[PDB]
Amino acid sequence: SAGPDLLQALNPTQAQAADHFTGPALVIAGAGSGKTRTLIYRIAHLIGHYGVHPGEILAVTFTNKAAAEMRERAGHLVPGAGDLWMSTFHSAGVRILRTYGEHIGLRRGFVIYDDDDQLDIIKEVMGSIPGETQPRVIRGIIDRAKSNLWTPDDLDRSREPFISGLPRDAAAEAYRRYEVRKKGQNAIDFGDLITETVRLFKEVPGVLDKVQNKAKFIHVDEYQDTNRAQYELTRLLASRDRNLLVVGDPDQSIYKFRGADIQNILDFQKDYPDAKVYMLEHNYRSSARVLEAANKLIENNTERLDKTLKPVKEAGQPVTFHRATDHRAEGDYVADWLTRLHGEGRAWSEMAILYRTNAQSRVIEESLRRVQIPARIVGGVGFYDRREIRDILAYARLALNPADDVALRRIIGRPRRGIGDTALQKLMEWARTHHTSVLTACANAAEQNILDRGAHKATEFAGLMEAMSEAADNYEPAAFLRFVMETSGYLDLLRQEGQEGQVRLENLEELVSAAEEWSQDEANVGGSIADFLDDAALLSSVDDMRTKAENKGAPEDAVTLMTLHNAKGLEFPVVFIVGVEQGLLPSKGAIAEGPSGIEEERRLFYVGITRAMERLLMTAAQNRMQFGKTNAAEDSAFLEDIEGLFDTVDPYGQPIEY
Amino acid sequence: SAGPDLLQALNPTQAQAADHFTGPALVIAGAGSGKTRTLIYRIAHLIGHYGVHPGEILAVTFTNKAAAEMRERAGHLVPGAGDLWMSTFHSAGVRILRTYGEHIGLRRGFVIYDDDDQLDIIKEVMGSIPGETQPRVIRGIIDRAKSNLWTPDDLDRSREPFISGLPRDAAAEAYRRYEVRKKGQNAIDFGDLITETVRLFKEVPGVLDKVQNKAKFIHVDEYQDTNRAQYELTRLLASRDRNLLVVGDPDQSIYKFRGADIQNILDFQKDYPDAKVYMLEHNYRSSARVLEAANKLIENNTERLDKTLKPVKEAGQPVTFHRATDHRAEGDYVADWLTRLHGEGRAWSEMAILYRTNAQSRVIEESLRRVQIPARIVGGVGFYDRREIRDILAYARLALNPADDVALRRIIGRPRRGIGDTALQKLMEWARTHHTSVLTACANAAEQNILDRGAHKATEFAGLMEAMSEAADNYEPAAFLRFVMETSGYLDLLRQEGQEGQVRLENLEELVSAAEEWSQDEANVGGSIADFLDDAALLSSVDDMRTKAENKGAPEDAVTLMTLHNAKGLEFPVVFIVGVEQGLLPSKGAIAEGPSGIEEERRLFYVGITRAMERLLMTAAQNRMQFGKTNAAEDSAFLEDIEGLFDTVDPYGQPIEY
DNA sequence: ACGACCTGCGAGCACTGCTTTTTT
DNA sequence: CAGTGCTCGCAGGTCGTTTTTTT
Ligand SMILES: Nc1ncnc2c1ncn2[C@@H]1O[C@H](COP(=O)(O)OP(=O)(O)NP(=O)(O)O)[C@@H](O)[C@H]1O
Ligand SMILES: Nc1ncnc2c1ncn2[C@@H]1O[C@H](COP(=O)(O)OP(=O)(O)NP(=O)(O)O)[C@@H](O)[C@H]1O
Ligand SMILES: [Mg+2]
Ligand SMILES: [Mg+2]
Ligand code: NA
Ligand code: NA
Repeated sequence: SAGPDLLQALNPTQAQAADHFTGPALVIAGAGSGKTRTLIYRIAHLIGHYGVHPGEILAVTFTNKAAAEMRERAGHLVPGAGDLWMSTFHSAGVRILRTYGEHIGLRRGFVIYDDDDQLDIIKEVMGSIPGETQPRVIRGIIDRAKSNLWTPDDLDRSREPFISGLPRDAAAEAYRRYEVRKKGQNAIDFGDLITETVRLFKEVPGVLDKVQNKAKFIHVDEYQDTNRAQYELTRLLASRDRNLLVVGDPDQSIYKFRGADIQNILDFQKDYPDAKVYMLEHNYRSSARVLEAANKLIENNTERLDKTLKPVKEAGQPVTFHRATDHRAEGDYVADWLTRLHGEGRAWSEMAILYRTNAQSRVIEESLRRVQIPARIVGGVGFYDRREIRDILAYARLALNPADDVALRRIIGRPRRGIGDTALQKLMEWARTHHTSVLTACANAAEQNILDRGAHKATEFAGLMEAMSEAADNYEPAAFLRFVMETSGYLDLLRQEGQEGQVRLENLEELVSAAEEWSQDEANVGGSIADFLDDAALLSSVDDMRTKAENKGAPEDAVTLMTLHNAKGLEFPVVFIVGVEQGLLPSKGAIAEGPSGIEEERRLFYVGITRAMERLLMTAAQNRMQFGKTNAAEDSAFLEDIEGLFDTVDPYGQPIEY
Repeated sequence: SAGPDLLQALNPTQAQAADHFTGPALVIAGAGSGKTRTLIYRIAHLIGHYGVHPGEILAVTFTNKAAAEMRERAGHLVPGAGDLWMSTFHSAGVRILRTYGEHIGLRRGFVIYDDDDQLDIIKEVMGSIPGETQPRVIRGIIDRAKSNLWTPDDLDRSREPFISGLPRDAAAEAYRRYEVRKKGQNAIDFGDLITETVRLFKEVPGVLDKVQNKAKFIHVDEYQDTNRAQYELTRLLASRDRNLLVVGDPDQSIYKFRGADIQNILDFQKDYPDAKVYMLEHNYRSSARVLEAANKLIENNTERLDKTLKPVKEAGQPVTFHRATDHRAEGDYVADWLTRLHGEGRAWSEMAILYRTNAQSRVIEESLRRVQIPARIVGGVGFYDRREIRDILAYARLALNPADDVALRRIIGRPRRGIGDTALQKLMEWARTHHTSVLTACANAAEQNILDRGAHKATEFAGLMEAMSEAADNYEPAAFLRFVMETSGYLDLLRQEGQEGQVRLENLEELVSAAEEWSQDEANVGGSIADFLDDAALLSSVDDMRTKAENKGAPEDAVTLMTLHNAKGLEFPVVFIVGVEQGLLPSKGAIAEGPSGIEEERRLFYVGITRAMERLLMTAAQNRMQFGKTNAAEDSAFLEDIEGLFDTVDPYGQPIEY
């Protein structure tokens, strides 16, 4: 449509980035400087002005929510936004592998494991190894290796003779045996979503070429929190036409603990020596006051690229800090002030509370509840992570794929029905010699070489299952989930122990209703049940299917509660950062890691601060409760860093020193 | 109504007996001589001629069937038969005790034990005693003692130092402890029906006097097979007005094995020296031929009152014997011959088959079934004795009487439901210290001493029971038995194991239909369900509630199959006596007792023979199978006794001597 | 606080012997 | 046929570890 007018909506530098077009380009700019805004315009300009087809554009965001929100804002500038490919790296790996996984041994209908699934496999494999040792420790090494794009052999030659507390080679062994067992189940994990796609593109160059036709102009936001495997994925993708534009801010890199590699963004002009580089200097988000506090804070980190971050707004309402006697007084001080400011005109949805750890939510929730301030909890106890839901989702996995063993393992027991704690072991070894088909072991229980005591109990389960499978061979997702819930015998259990079980079956109802809202959605026209489970498996804390599911019964236009980490990318007129304490911000872990630990936490704190547009209120306590015990608390060292740049305050409005 | 005409319907001697009136009278006559006929006429004559009120007459028969049949025949002769009191001794014991048992500590709603109930009590009591030994051996000593009218102390002074194989004093102890336990349950047994009534009449002379107004003219049939307890009951009853007429034949005394005392009848005039004695000399039942065989047979017994038994009919068809190679050939020979005679004109219901033991019925049944000759089995597997029935009747006992422990014990685990085997025990001692009520223990399980690990299971049973008790507090027996069968969970068990279970639930349906037919009867107008259980408890082999229930689906006008014992009193134009073998008739038991054993068996055989009116066919085998093995068979010694008086015969018509 | 471990109870399934003398 | 013995399934209890952050 000739595009949106750049120089109308952007400053000249933003506008020249948005006008970039072909070849590698790197956009590097401090917080609140309009990196994401420039991205949105760039996408509309490629289409409007350079006549790029939407179905040739890929934009990779940190969360699907962030991608939905970009897409929409792009539709306001230019037609055809519906056709843009926009998602996380992991969501793209699903889409690529679902389409092309058969070129590298992934049979169609492969299953995507969750963390509980990974432990079934681990416990199963670790027995014979020189590895006491907790299955989850092993799981942590494997995830991290995959983020690093390491094979087991690679891990054998890794730097440290000890990983967590394990011998390097025992760890590699574990990983290696987990790998065989996981492939024997036609299954893959979260990190495989990235590593397998990379393997696909290297092994099958004609496949890379086909995908490059849809990913001809590549955009990647949050490039600072990219890992080696995502790095390598992006390289392969761009390798042909080299239309790669990345955007990020090294001061806001807060995922090293999980694999993020800040050198991806700092080496970009080395890896693409023909890149254009655009640097935004002006923050548009924040009051000049919160900004000065931000800049003086981040100047304490060392080895950082010094970049200009200059204010455009005036120095607004001053920044404040409050130390409460108690975390409970913190509670009340937050809860009280929400009102005052509401009373003065700011809507609930323009205010947020940020905390270092999810444990700190509980007290805050109750403090707003008491005063009935509506609350919206992001990233709390995940709804697709509850036992009830995964149990039903397991029944669903097993129905589509009768050869899925870890699914069986999880629900053969619940409800109880002649579960062979002894018997299952026997069906398990029986299956391996015959071949790993465990569900078939149950059907062949009465007829073949048998397990004596409860042969029939197996058969009945085999028949219960085929009825589900026949009900999945066609017959609708939301109602198929009713089929499973009813006939499995799951509901009548929860009703007969319906005390906390009513709480549990109340959630099972939501599942059907989610499966329903999803079915009746725009993008899911003719969507399979497999498709539903795919989406449910890939949700971020900030995604709709999660926030709605978990805040059901809450109004929108509520106060938002989340971690400092989930705040990445967002912005609010009013921000409360709570628990600014040595031991929390920075965490004890980061303290124990030395300067490089502290520097990560400082970035985290810097993110928190630069979330606020009009007012920032930080608080701390002198005492706080851990799991059952109360200990004295100290201010964060980070407050020392920004002394002189905020006012200390008592429960009421006014001045205190410190 | 002026009565029936005696001299029209009876010979002069019979008529003068039928005309007796006041004071003791003894009628003593051989088989087929019209003792029972005279009794029937005498009853009508007391009413018609002497103006005795029916409600003043008592006639004690050996079975309720025999009493129904007398009553009816009396109704043809005189109005007011409906009001006569006619029954067995044991049935009269129930009526007397139900009315007056509270005068001797029997609280209303006392329960009548069956043989399974007795064993519950036995096993419970014999633990501590110098008694290995089977609970049923003890049970047999107790029953015998009661028939003798012995107390435990009496048994301590009894003749033999060994009873069965027990020391005399351990047996008396057993009996003595059984007694306490049985009374602690407000319960009584079958023999108590006679001994407690006797105790009632001795302890409470005003009660005897009230009953004597209904039993003013007493009649007793089969007086030869009365035991001492019955002997003493009759004496008490007659002690005031002394209008006692007894009828019997010592040649047909066949119950010594159970207590019968032949001296009751032989001493009647020592006991009533002012008695009149009537003796019938003429048999009216039998062909002169079967009669000569009977007489020559009985003449072998010694020390018997030698009385005239002269024929009135002509020497009809000759009596025959057949030896068959097999019991199977016996089967076929009986089966084949039933038809011949059927073909010649005899109806099925004019023919019967008599065997020493109930085991012999199986082969016979099948032989008639093969040739589809309709069969009616008397005294086979008792219908009110099957497990399913006593289970439901136990539920019913418990509903009426929540304090019945034996009932509880039997069904607390039918169906299963936290049948605390260990819990029961813990439930049992709980109740002992607090007090007998075991059902309360189950209700008090959540509360109090806390029978744990399944507390609720007990409570739910206590609740299931109150619902039955509430449903027995009012409502209909036939539909209350539905209530029990449904809600107990009994039916859905038998349906879920409905294989031989369908055979078992088919029977449960008959129960409701019996319960119903009984309700809709003439005498049970406004009948309690307690009343129903009373009647079911007191059936003889020959009684309607039993034969109908056990031959359901069979036509009437069928061939009758029963033991020689159950033939007492009856008559048939055609009689087959099978298995006339040494070891059977006489039994090994009788053989081992010496001449007094042989003499009892000879009486038994004499009864069999004098059942036949027109034709008697006896058979024996050379081989026979017991339970597994097959052994050689030998003719009965009794055939030697009657040689010259029957024809030996081939499977066809005529002679094969031997 | 959370599951991953233990003690003990219920019950189903099999192994094993006189069932058969007669029954109010 | 029943009375008895062996082994298996499942609950109601106990204990130590929880989280640092999460695509
Ligand atoms: N040229 C501009 N004119 C007006 N508002 C702007 C301009 N550039 C950025 N903004 C606003 O500044 C705020 C932050 O922009 P955003 O594009 O979210 O910055 P970012 O660099 O992408 N923020 P962060 O991801 O947290 O480092 C938004 O509310 C934008 O609307
Ligand atoms: N005076 C009679 N006239 C005709 N038939 C008679 C006469 N007396 C007896 N009977 C018949 O003979 C058969 C036997 O009579 P019953 O009154 O049954 O004898 P009982 O002495 O009571 N028999 P039992 O009990 O087996 O020793 C019946 O069929 C009677 O009808
Ligand atoms: Mg941004
Ligand atoms: Mg008679
Ligand atoms: Na595209
Ligand atoms: Na009477």
